[PDB]
Formats: sequence, C-alpha cells, structure tokens
Amino acid sequence: QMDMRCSASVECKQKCLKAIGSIFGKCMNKKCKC
Repeated sequence: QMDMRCSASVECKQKCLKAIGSIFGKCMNKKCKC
C-alpha cells in the first residue's frame, strides 16, 4: 500500500507538513494538500 496516488493512506500528513506544516492534509495532487 501507500502508492502516492491520492490514496496512499499517509500523504495527508507529510504533504501537508511540507505545505503549511500540518498533519491534516486533504486528498489532492496525487497526495494531499492543506
């Protein structure tokens, strides 16, 4: 699992943490956004 396809069950943390520094990302851009 975890296949960087907006459903990796984890991008909603790291991507958001790289975005604004949050662990509450939203399924977007093959990952998640804040």
